[PDB]
Amino acid sequence: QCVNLTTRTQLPPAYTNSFTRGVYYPDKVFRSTQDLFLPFFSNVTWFHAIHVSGTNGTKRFDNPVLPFNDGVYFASTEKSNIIRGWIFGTTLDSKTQSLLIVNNATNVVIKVCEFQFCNDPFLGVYYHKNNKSWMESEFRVYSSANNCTFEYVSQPFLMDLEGKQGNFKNLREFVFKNIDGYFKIYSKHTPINLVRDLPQGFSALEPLVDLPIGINITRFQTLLALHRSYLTPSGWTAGAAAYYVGYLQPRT
Amino acid sequence: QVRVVQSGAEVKNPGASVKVSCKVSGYTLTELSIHWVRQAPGNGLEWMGGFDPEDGETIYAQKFQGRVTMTEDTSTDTAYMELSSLRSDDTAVYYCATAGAITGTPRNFYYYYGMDVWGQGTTVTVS
Amino acid sequence: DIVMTQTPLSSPVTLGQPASISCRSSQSLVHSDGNTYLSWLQQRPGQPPRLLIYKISNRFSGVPDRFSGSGAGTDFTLKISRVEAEDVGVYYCMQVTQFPYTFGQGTKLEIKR
Ligand SMILES: *[C@@H]1O[C@H](CO)[C@@H](O[C@@H]2O[C@H](CO)[C@@H](O[C@@H]3O[C@H](CO)[C@@H](O)[C@H](O)[C@@H]3O)[C@H](O)[C@H]2NC(C)=O)[C@H](O)[C@H]1NC(C)=O
Ligand SMILES: *[C@@H]1O[C@H](CO)[C@@H](O[C@@H]2O[C@H](CO)[C@@H](O[C@@H]3O[C@H](CO)[C@@H](O)[C@H](O)[C@@H]3O)[C@H](O)[C@H]2NC(C)=O)[C@H](O)[C@H]1NC(C)=O
Ligand SMILES: *[C@@H]1O[C@H](CO)[C@@H](O[C@@H]2O[C@H](CO)[C@@H](O[C@@H]3O[C@H](CO)[C@@H](O)[C@H](O)[C@@H]3O)[C@H](O)[C@H]2NC(C)=O)[C@H](O)[C@H]1NC(C)=O
Ligand SMILES: *[C@@H]1O[C@H](CO)[C@@H](O[C@@H]2O[C@H](CO)[C@@H](O)[C@H](O)[C@H]2NC(C)=O)[C@H](O)[C@H]1NC(C)=O
Ligand SMILES: *[C@@H]1O[C@H](CO)[C@@H](O)[C@H](O)[C@H]1NC(C)=O
Ligand SMILES: *[C@@H]1O[C@H](CO)[C@@H](O)[C@H](O)[C@H]1NC(C)=O
Repeated sequence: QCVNLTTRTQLPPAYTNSFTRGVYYPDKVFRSTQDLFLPFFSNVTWFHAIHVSGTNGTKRFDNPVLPFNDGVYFASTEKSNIIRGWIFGTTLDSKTQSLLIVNNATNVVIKVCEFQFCNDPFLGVYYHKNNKSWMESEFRVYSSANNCTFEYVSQPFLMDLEGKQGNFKNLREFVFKNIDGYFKIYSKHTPINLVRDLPQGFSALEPLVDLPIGINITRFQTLLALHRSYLTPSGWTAGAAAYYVGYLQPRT
Repeated sequence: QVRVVQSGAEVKNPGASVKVSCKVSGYTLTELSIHWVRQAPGNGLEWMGGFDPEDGETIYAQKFQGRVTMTEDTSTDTAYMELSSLRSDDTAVYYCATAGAITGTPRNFYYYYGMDVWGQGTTVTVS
Repeated sequence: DIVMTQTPLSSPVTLGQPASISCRSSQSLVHSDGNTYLSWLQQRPGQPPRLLIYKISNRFSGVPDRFSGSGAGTDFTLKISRVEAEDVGVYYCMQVTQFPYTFGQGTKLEIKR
């Protein structure tokens, strides 16, 4: 059960400067020591996961397997919930361990088993006849898991699709490190309305979770919430998914 | 989109029930409602019953109350309908019927689509 | 109760000219949504019927173009700007709203000259 909706022609991934973004706290006593960080004025590769053109059909799919190189900086700017979670691992195959952050409506379930992925991850939604609400059961992403080693559950990382101010834009940020066999994640939710561009001003990201997965990480891919486009009379679709990806360096 | 296959050409003797299936390829059986219809030879069709998408139930026509049981099993995706007490003279063609809901996830309205795609049909053979 | 009957007994026609047919009921078909729901069917010999229309003012995809109907009132009609030989078969009109969902009476269509 897998589909090839991610076909496209080569697309030049744009770039933009990053103004003092992604700075986070290494200790536990001060807020508001060399480590990996994103240098000021660095280049961040801007993407378009789902894009339209010409007839304005959402034909331009993409979710390439970026290289997890010395950590990653991640961020999105939108007013929706299309981007759910991430896949991390060495080879994304049914022969070595891997990680899954499968965010869903009320919880975030971090899982690490021997997943057998397809050529692309989906995590879509559809409708269930017997009850009268949509369902998000998505065995599509990983097909099966032979032998597992870890599990987890907690309140979801991402804030709700709050939509409190329509004249604003939600700028979610993240930072992922696998330093010394410990998986570390930060976060920060920030209100912005001015422009799509990453804004001036410090953010001071803060810790979220730390788990002892003990895995090697080289390839990471992002997941989206593609809802079944029940044909009014293809297959799946969504609206305007985008994000940013910089890289860390041992610099300091 | 969707492909529906059925077979009911099993040659048997009068005095028992009959089972009819509808293999659904494409939309999962939990996504598309189903209905049923009968058309005797030299006679027009006739609506019997089907799923009520807004009521979550399957309601028969008054003519067929208590005569036939219709169920489905998403593990096999074969919508079953066992029509009881058939004989040779009652052999005829039986068809499937399917449809779903129209609006997207943040929907704006329900839909009574009725039926739009049909199976190949099959003569329920009794003799 | 809601019935569905078409005025003509049979509809023998000739190649190339337009055609029309009427369907009549005992009650209205407007839905509680405000929008009325109506459909039309076409059947070729030895084949299951195909839905040609699924609302008073639409037609189904895949079916030939120029297939149209009178999308208003309660005596809706099925009309085409042309007719062909392979279209030989029968036709029906169906309702949606009335959940008893009775099946109307069709009308034979034939090629004559
Ligand atoms: C992120 O990468 C992109 C793509 O390389 C950078 O594009 C910038 O492109 C400009 C021209 O469009 C380059 O300017 C160059 O200046 C030299 C003079 O030193 C001139 O001879 C060239 O003809 C050209 O105009 C510039 O090299 C390049 N910028 C960088 C930093 O490499 C984009 O600016 C990059 N952004 C960041 C934050 O690094
Ligand atoms: C989001 O992910 C959570 C993962 O925790 C899903 O909930 C979990 O999965 C099922 C929900 O039914 C629960 O397992 C068992 O379910 C049966 C009914 O099938 C019940 O009888 C058992 O007592 C048991 O609960 C599981 O406990 C539940 N766990 C949590 C933490 O919710 C959830 O379905 C996913 N989707 C949504 C919209 O939350
Ligand atoms: C994921 O699960 C699959 C389930 O088939 C594992 O297959 C494994 O195949 C190896 C082949 O050597 C098994 O080792 C052998 O086990 C048998 C007894 O089961 C023993 O008689 C042989 O001498 C040999 O030791 C392995 O047990 C079997 N399942 C297990 C427990 O892993 C596959 O290796 C699993 N991969 C993992 C653990 O991530
Ligand atoms: C983590 O996994 C990667 C797999 O991508 C390992 O990379 C291989 O490393 C070996 C030697 O360590 C080389 O011979 C291979 O050519 C490499 N291939 C690839 C695809 O990376 C990596 O070594 C592992 N460990 C670390 C610390 O990265
Ligand atoms: C398309 O999907 C099929 C499904 O099995 C897969 O085998 C194939 O690799 C995918 N890509 C292409 C280009 O066919
Ligand atoms: C339907 O909703 C009810 C509400 O109580 C719940 O108990 C049941 O598990 C649900 N079933 C499905 C298939 O979603």
